[PDB]
Amino acid sequence: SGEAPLTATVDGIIQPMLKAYRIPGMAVAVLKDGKAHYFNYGVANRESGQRVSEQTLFEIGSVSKTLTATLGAYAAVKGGFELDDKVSQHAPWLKGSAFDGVTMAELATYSAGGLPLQFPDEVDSNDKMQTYYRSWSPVYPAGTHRQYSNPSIGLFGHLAANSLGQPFEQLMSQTLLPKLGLHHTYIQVPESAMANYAYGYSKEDKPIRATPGVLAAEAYGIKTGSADLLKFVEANMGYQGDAALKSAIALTHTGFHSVGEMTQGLGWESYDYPVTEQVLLAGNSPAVSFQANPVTRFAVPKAMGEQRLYNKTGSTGGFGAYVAFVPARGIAIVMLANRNYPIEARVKAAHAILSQLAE
Ligand SMILES: [Zn+2]
Ligand SMILES: [Zn+2]
Ligand SMILES: [Zn+2]
Ligand SMILES: [Zn+2]
Repeated sequence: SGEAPLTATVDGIIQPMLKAYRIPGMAVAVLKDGKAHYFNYGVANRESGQRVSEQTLFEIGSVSKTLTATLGAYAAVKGGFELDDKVSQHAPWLKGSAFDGVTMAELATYSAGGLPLQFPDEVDSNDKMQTYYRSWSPVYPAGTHRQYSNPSIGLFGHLAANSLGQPFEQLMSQTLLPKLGLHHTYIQVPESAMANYAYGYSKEDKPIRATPGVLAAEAYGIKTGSADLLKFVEANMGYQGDAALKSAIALTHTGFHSVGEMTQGLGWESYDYPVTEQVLLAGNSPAVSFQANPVTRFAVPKAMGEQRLYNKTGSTGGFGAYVAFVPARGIAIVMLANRNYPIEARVKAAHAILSQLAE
C-alpha cells in the first residue's frame, strides 16, 4: 500500500522500452489483489493503425510450451502415458531407436540427451520428421543434460495427444482450451478472429505473421491475447473444476531437475521467490537457453509450491512475449509485443513491475 497508481508504474517501465526497441504495440496484463488490470500500448497493425487491446491476438511463441505441457500432463492423468514411460512405448515407429532409452518426462523437460533447439531444415514434412527422430544419436546419457529444444517438447506434445487417440490440435481446441475457459486462444486463427490478429514486425522492420514449421503447434504456435493468457495464469493460481485438469496444472508446477537457480517443470520454469533481477536474467540467458548444461538431478520429481516465481519466454520472427507469476502473492505479469525484442529487456521490465506489485 501507499504506492503510486498502477498505471503510472506500468507506463513508466513499459513506455520507455517501447521507444527504445521501436515496439509497435504491446498488451500488458497484471494480476494483483485478486483482480486483473490491463494496460494497452500502440498498434497491432502499423498500416491500419488498429489499436492493441487485451483482445488483440499475438503470436506467443514458446509461451505455447506451457499449454502443450498442460495438455501432456492432462493426457498422463487421463491414463494415456506415464511420465516415467519410455518414449517408444507411445510411438511404434520409434521402437528400436534411441527413444527406447528416453522417458516422456525427459522429452518434456529437454533432457533426452542433446536434441537441438530447432529441427534441421530438411525436416519439412511428417515423413521427414519421423526419419529425423529414428536417426537421432544421443550426445549425452538420458536425463543428464538439459538442452532447450523444439524437437523435444514438440514430440512430447504430439505423442501425448495421440496417447488419447486424438491429434494435438483437436485435443487442445476441443478439450483443453474450453476446460480452461480460453475462448480467444488458437492454433489456427479462425476467420471470425482474423480482424484481431496483430502483425509482427521483423528485425528489418517488415510485417510478418505466420508460425510455419514441423510441430509448430506444439512448440511455438499459439495465438492469444493478454486477457486469455492472464486467465490461464489465473488457473495456475487456483483452478477448480475438472479434477484431471487440476492435477495436470499441479504437474506443470512439479520440478524435474534444476540448472543453477532455475528449476525445470513441465513448460514452466521457476525460481525461489523472491528472485533477484540478476538470477532471473541468468536463467533466461543463452548460457541456459542455447547450449547444453548438466542438470542437478532430482531423486524424485517434486512439487515446487507457491513461494516461487514461475515464468516462460516466447518469441517468433515478429513477436516477443513473456509471462511470470507468483502464486503465494497473487501477482502476475503478461507482456505481449509485436516485435521480437531482447529477452533481457522483457525480464528487466517484468521484474521491476512484479517488485512493485508485491509491495
Ligand atoms: Zn486496475
Ligand atoms: Zn471456446
Ligand atoms: Zn469474442
Ligand atoms: Zn556435460
